[PDB]
Amino acid sequence: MKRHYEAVVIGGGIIGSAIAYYLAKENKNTALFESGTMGGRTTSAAAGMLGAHAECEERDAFFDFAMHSQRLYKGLGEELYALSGVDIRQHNGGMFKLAFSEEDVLQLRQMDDLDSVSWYSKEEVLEKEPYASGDIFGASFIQDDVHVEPYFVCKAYVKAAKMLGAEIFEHTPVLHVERDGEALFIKTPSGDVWANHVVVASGVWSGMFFKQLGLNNAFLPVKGECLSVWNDDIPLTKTLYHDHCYIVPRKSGRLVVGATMKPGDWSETPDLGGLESVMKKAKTMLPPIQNMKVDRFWAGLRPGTKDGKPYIGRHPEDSRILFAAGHFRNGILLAPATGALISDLIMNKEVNQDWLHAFRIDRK
Amino acid sequence: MKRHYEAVVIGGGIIGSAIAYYLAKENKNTALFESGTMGGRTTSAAAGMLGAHAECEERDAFFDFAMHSQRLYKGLGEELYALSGVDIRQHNGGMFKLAFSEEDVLQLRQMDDLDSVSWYSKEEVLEKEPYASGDIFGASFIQDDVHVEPYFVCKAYVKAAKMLGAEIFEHTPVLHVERDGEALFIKTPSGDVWANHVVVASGVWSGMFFKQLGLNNAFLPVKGECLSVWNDDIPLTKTLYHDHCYIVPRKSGRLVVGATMKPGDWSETPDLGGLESVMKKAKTMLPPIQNMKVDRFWAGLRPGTKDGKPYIGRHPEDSRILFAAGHFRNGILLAPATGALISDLIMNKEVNQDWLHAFRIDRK
Amino acid sequence: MKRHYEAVVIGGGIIGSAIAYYLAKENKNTALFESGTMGGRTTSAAAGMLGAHAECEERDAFFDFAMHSQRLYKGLGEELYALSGVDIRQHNGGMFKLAFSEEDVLQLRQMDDLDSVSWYSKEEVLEKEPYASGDIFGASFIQDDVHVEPYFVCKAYVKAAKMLGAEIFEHTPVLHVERDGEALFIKTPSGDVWANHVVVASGVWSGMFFKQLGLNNAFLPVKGECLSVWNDDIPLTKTLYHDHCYIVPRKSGRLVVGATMKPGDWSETPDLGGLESVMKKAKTMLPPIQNMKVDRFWAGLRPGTKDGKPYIGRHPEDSRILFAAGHFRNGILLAPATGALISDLIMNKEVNQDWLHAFRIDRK
Amino acid sequence: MKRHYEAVVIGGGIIGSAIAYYLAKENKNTALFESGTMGGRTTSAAAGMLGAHAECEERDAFFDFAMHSQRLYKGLGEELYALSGVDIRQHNGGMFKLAFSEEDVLQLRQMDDLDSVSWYSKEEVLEKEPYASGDIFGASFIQDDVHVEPYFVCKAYVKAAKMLGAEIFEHTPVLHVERDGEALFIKTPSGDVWANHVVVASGVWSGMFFKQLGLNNAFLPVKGECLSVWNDDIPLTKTLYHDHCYIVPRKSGRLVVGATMKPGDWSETPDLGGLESVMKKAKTMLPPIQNMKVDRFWAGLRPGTKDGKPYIGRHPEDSRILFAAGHFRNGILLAPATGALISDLIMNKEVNQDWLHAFRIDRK
Ligand SMILES: Cc1cc2nc3c(=O)[nH]c(=O)nc-3n(C[C@H](O)[C@H](O)[C@H](O)COP(=O)(O)OP(=O)(O)OC[C@H]3O[C@@H](n4cnc5c(N)ncnc54)[C@H](O)[C@@H]3O)c2cc1C
Ligand SMILES: Cc1cc2nc3c(=O)[nH]c(=O)nc-3n(C[C@H](O)[C@H](O)[C@H](O)COP(=O)(O)OP(=O)(O)OC[C@H]3O[C@@H](n4cnc5c(N)ncnc54)[C@H](O)[C@@H]3O)c2cc1C
Ligand SMILES: Cc1cc2nc3c(=O)[nH]c(=O)nc-3n(C[C@H](O)[C@H](O)[C@H](O)COP(=O)(O)OP(=O)(O)OC[C@H]3O[C@@H](n4cnc5c(N)ncnc54)[C@H](O)[C@@H]3O)c2cc1C
Ligand SMILES: Cc1cc2nc3c(=O)[nH]c(=O)nc-3n(C[C@H](O)[C@H](O)[C@H](O)COP(=O)(O)OP(=O)(O)OC[C@H]3O[C@@H](n4cnc5c(N)ncnc54)[C@H](O)[C@@H]3O)c2cc1C
Ligand SMILES: CC(=O)NCC(=O)O
Ligand SMILES: CC(=O)NCC(=O)O
Ligand SMILES: CC(=O)NCC(=O)O
Ligand SMILES: CC(=O)NCC(=O)O
Repeated sequence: MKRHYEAVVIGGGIIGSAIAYYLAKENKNTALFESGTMGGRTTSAAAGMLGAHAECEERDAFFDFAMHSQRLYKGLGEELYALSGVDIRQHNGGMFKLAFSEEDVLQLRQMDDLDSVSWYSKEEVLEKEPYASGDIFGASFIQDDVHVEPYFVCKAYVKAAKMLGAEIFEHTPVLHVERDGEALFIKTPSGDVWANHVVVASGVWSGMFFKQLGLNNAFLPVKGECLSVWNDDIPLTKTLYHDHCYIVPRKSGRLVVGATMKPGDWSETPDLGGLESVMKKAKTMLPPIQNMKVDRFWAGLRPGTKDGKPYIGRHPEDSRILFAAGHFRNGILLAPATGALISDLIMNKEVNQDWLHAFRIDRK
Repeated sequence: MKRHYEAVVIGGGIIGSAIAYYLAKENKNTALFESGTMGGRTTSAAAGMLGAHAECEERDAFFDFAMHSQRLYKGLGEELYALSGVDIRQHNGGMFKLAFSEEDVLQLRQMDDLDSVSWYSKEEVLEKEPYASGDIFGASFIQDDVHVEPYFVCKAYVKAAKMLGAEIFEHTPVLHVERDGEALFIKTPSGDVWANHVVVASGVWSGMFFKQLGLNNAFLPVKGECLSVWNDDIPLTKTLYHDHCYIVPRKSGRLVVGATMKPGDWSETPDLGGLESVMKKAKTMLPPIQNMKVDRFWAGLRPGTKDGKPYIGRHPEDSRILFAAGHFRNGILLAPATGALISDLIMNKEVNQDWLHAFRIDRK
Repeated sequence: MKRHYEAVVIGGGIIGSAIAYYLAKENKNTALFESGTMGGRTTSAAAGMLGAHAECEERDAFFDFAMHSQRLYKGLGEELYALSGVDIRQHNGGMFKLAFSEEDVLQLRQMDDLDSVSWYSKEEVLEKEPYASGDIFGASFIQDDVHVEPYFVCKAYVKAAKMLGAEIFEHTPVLHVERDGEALFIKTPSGDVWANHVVVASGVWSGMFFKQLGLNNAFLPVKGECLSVWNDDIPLTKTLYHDHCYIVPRKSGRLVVGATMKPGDWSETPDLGGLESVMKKAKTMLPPIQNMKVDRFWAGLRPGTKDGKPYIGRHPEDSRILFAAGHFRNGILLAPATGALISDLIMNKEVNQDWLHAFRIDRK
Repeated sequence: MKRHYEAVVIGGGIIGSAIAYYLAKENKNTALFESGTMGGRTTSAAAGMLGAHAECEERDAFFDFAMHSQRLYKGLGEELYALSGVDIRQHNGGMFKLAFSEEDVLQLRQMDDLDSVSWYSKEEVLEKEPYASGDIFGASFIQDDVHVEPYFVCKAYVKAAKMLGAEIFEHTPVLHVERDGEALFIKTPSGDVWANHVVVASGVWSGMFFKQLGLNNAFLPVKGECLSVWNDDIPLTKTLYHDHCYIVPRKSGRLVVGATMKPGDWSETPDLGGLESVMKKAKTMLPPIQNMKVDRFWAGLRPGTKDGKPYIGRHPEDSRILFAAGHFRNGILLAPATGALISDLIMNKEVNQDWLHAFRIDRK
């Protein structure tokens, strides 16, 4: 482990892992410190949906950043593979955001003004996905909201960053950041390092660093538990989605099913009531899933923030320090764009003022 | 593997495993053939309740055999331990068979005429188990219906039988039984053996042998799925039981929760709807369980028979062949008594004519 | 479960699965009976190498078959994906059959005259695979001996078959095959069925059927123990092969390592001595593997025949009954060719008489 | 989570757990903050030997402490069961410290003058343990160096503590300990708390607190890798010990084997080289283990200090702050004595000055 780097990334999740990749692409000698194993926390609990549309509320800049990030996923799997040997496992089936009420229809039809987003009548859906619940008023088919396996998207980025110089240190918790002197100074139980730039990408745990650097930005964990089953009997190509819950078909024959939302809960293991809730919900969307064999059950801590938006930007009082945390429900989707934006702020290139202002560290 | 044995046991579950023990106790040179690993099937899916009372319907001989078998469990754990080093993990907390309706009360109060079976008012129960549902009309406390870990009761018997001569062969499926010649003849992919006595203890799979020996006795699988959670917050000493479902506290801090009843289903892995059903049921009995961390989920095939009673006895046309299969819901409880009875029929001792007639192979 | 099928396949490993698929494709009312779960035995333990050049020490019928089957894999992945939604995870890195002595070189050079196969020097190997043992005398590069994940290619076959109308019955052991009427009669615990064609594809457990049908063909299990690790640090694109042992890099970042050769052992879980043995071997081939984190360990029973060759074809005295078992170390590779052969025979089409004679059921 | 507690224990491994229990027993409004789950780190990796005679190469204060702690285990199981419902799984077989050379004998004989410790000859050992290596020169029998299952004794302490009023907070990392008011101030992501006594028991991660409080005591992880097997065939009642390596027979039928010694490695999962190493060692001590089925593999970080001795006591410049970390290879054994010591110090009772000086925080 060297003693000085031009840039150091604190966090081995998909965010920090992506940032490390883009920096090493800029040939910027950089290192990354992960308290545990790469993509070992929230990142490996994610479904992997590139849900720019499905998670759309309004038409602000957040949505544009997301759409931008979604474009970035084009070919990215090939890029990282040729450098890692790790397949991100992309599935282009698309998504069916289901409607079970008139209110659901009103909400889904607000995307009529967008491409690759078309409305399907109940019969049109059941013709493509015969086993989707028959209680549907129809669904919105989002062709681009496809999916990938987050754990491998992360491992791909990391393995690729290494083959580009990046030095990755696991089981190396960063304990403190000293912005004193003329260069930044980080301390770990394995040693202390110097850098010209420090990027906080510790997910929901990032608060500690903000505080350390005088900032007050807080994070709230939003626990989500899921399960998977083996779908050996019915066909299911498109991802079924409804009210923040989903059933995504993996290329392995497994269906990733989930999401409870438990604010303030820091535990990372599923509770009985949580899984029961997911099982109950999934049956209303895919009745046949009740006969499928259960596989695994897990949980993750979504990095929540006061306004639901992430913090992606320079420290107000010190541009040498940056932050990329609080991607709540879209960390996987927004990785490519978050990485590029941080790498572009370090390389001091020109960046979209709207996005940069949208995610600024000092918000009302 | 020898070529001749005075007695051969076909089945390594808890039944065959117990029979092998008692025979080797009689110093009868015997061997056992298990298609897979010992106690690897239904036996290791069982909760381990010695439910002679809880599974009581009427007051026939079946119930007496059960009560007898329950007595046999006295000290048995010590006996087998001193010979195996394997602890059966016995828990003497007792059982609370809960009542949620007047009909439940009427049914439970029919045991008033028995010792170690007392009625508890709602308040008396909540005083002993504060977290049991408050919707109860009270419960029947069955002091003797305690529990053990079946897998280890089985391993204990087997390990003990070995230290007594018994020769145990795993991964040795018995393919056929020839009662021709003057001695029995069994065939396995690993060889053929001769014996003076053959005992069929293949659980729900025993049908094949009955047929082979001209008998028509059929078996129906009754699949049951369960799960376990970690109870790190509340006290729970007594086993909560209701309508064939239960919550049994293990000495490890885990709660074994279960039982769906799926007739005709031969699959041994839980389906999503099954577990959801168990989770839902358990919450009505122990509301707090919903906050507990899930551990594992599994399933087993209860050996079902036409009249709900097992077949424990000699082949009508050949006393050299015996059967001990179809213990449906009480295989763990009835092992000690089933073993002793079979070993007593081989050693040609005198046995209870009622039990012997109750479980005869040729029934109406 | 119907009462009559044109064809009944007994066994659901990759072989029976492939067979069921091709029959479904030929539009034949077909059913497959699997004792447990599809691909749950030997198939799930295999590395998945299409090692057609491990059977070229003599360019006979066997080698032509292996080569032909290897050819059939071109495009098979896409074909099955379209119908299954399951990715077989094919990796085209190729293979480096390492040499650690002159004799090794002499032996390995003998296949230089083969197409897509060429020799590399100790320094030309290290140029591609820098971390390969520095004690090698070079290696033969086999471009076409790529690899897939056996379990998924099996599940893809089965799923594709289901979509084409094949009826798959898991947890349905076939107990006995009867021939008396103008058709066959199969017996399972879940009822009986009639067919015009029965195909025995029970892997190493096929013996009982051969014996049931008058043949004495024997099967001997040859246990193989393996392990896997995570290769997060060094590059490895080619599979390293030596003395039947190997290191195959999967697209997940895992290295599948192995195989012990234990004749007559029917246990399916690895023992300590065997794993130590595999670890030791792997280290001689890829020194760095010593610092890699262990993932999993497992074992499987290669189905061995007296001559180590499969029995693929009709029953000598009944062309309604076919066999397809005993693929020692090449079950995965030969899956396509074996399935096409059995399917074509049942369709009574024209077939290479050399192969048909090479796999005769009654070999001297 | 309240705002003020008399005592706050930081760390939930067996040490902090024990401490929390004794304080609860002394009726002290106490809270314990565990970063993840109770006993989820090093504690869960330990074998659980009460090896008090591994620290007698010099009968000093350390040995007296070890002996005293070993004494405290008498009855501890029952005491914690009564309150927890958790069995600690104590096994009293004793230990055979094997000798493979004359020097081994010379060294091991030196403790013959100790009570309950006696020497056995190569033939007297094989009389008790027939399968012990035939290459031994005999062994020392330590009757009191029995074993328990670390995880459960930890969970028993915690549960017993909860019943006595201790408030345990999992998934609650303590970020910083502040001293300024008349009391201490602990900071967690889930809020802040005040206390009159803080006890640092974070195992190998304790360094950051020492440093936060002005001390420079360092911790170095010494990774230990292990594995387990099923011993279904041979008898083994005594634990086999040699050169810090061991084979402990558990009451489940498992053999816990191990320990590699890897200084400075913070990874918590075993690597291939380390496991091969452990397997090789075990085979020299118990040849038959070679044919046993592998169960699991795991690792843990022994918390190492400059002198391999724990830091147990008050902060040199603030008696409100205590430490209890760095129990290299004896954390389990010393759990009772360490907990009683810290509890008594907080209760400001009389304490053995020799031990208090042996574990001083500022050792030259
Ligand atoms: C059930 C569930 C389903 C989801 N599905 C989707 C989905 O379909 N699509 C999508 O886009 N998003 C999804 N998400 C959200 C997504 O998982 C997250 O937003 C994303 O993983 C966050 O990534 P991260 O890199 O910011 O943080 P994390 O992945 O949580 O990692 C932070 C990392 O920093 C490390 N760290 C913490 N403190 C320190 C320290 N002091 N020093 C060094 N390292 C430290 C951690 O150990 C960890 O490796 C889902 C979330 C959940 C819970
Ligand atoms: C969810 C669940 C909970 C339960 N809880 C309880 C409880 O609390 N108390 C209680 O008393 N009972 C309980 N039971 C029931 C109990 O598990 C069974 O009655 C008992 O395990 C049956 O034991 P067995 O030995 O007859 O059969 P099994 O344990 O099913 O074993 C039969 C054995 O024979 C082998 N075999 C089969 N065919 C062959 C062959 N051809 N050659 C060689 N070997 C062969 C099998 O592989 C297997 O090892 C429960 C069951 C379930 C499903
Ligand atoms: C460690 C190891 C590594 C290997 N690596 C390779 C490799 O790289 N490449 C390669 O080509 N090969 C490899 N092989 C070999 C390959 O795994 C086998 O040849 C192949 O799996 C055999 O497939 P199968 O379908 O014939 O049998 P199996 O996969 O063993 O399945 C037979 C099936 O029939 C079922 N069955 C049995 N009896 C009955 C009954 N009465 N009724 C119904 N079903 C029944 C079984 O339960 C099972 O599903 C390897 C093997 C091992 C052990
Ligand atoms: C392979 C192996 C075998 C062993 N065998 C034995 C044996 O036979 N006998 C024996 O006596 N010893 C044995 N030991 C040693 C023994 O395991 C340890 O000494 C003991 O586990 C240490 O316990 P601890 O509670 O001090 O630390 P740990 O058990 O490591 O736990 C420290 C705890 O503090 C938590 N923590 C860390 N930072 C924070 C924070 N900021 N806030 C809150 N919580 C935090 C951790 O997450 C963890 O729960 C063995 C060790 C190994 C590795
Ligand atoms: C993008 C998305 O839908 N994520 C799911 C979740 O966070 O639960
Ligand atoms: C004896 C008993 O209650 N068993 C439970 C079950 O079989 O589901
Ligand atoms: C030649 C080959 O693929 N061998 C694999 C195995 O059976 O271990
Ligand atoms: C002496 C002793 O118990 N050692 C265990 C270990 O730390 O590996």
